[PDB]
Amino acid sequence: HLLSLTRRAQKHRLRDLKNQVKTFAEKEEGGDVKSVCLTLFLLALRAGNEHKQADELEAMMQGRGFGLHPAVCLAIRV
DNA sequence: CTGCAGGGTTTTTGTACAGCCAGACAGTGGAGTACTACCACTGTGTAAGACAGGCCAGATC
Repeated sequence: HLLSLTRRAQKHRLRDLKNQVKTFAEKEEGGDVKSVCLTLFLLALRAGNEHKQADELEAMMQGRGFGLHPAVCLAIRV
């Protein structure tokens, strides 16, 4: 039941998946694992995501937050 | 049918080579950090009813 096992079982559960992903990256996008695996979530979730899919996906390195400028906080408070 | 027992199945759980990045450690000098205490003072308490005395007005002989 895929809830809490460690790395070295999912390893061979998805060896073929990651080999195919690397093959596709080498064929079409050069082989950048990060850019492929970050975008994999977009369409797989977006078939049926509520709205939080987009938030947690844009929660990437960009943005970012550290928090709002103190002026915006002051405006919220007053 | 039950019970246990060699081994199978596939799957885990971990140790194994071996190279290498990410963040903690020490420190510093002090800053600005961030979190606490101290200080007087607030709000929600919120209306009729019982009893004693004085007196007056209407009924009676």
